[PDB]
Amino acid sequence: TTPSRRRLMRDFKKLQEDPPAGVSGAPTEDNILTWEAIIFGPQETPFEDGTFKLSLEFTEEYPNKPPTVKFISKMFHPNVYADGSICLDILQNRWSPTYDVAAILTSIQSLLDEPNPNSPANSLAAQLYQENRREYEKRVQQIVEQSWL
Repeated sequence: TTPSRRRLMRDFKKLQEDPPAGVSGAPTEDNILTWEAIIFGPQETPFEDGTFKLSLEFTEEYPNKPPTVKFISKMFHPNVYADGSICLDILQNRWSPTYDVAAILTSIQSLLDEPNPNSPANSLAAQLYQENRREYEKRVQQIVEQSWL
């Protein structure tokens, strides 16, 4: 194996060991460089109940370069793109070789609850999160519903 693979296996061991609440994840049988994870919509939030499927794409540069994360499930969020791509603080400009999958997974879970307004990937979602949070929760409910797909 390469530095990358070994690290990811260690990262898996930890996640396995003591998993964060409502967060799950494991790599795919072919190439440990591709994973599938599950984030449960944090309690007491419009994303509550929904069960989200995500994929993490790693390079052989891990942990030096972070992976890219996408929502497999249908998503509606000020910081999520049309193809499910997540725009996240620690995933870009603020990444640390120290961070691990559990960490990455935990952060996305929180972003759900607290989207950062700074230049949204989905202007419509932002428009509502701001102007009308009434229909915002309305649309998310629609996604929280999709998850069970």
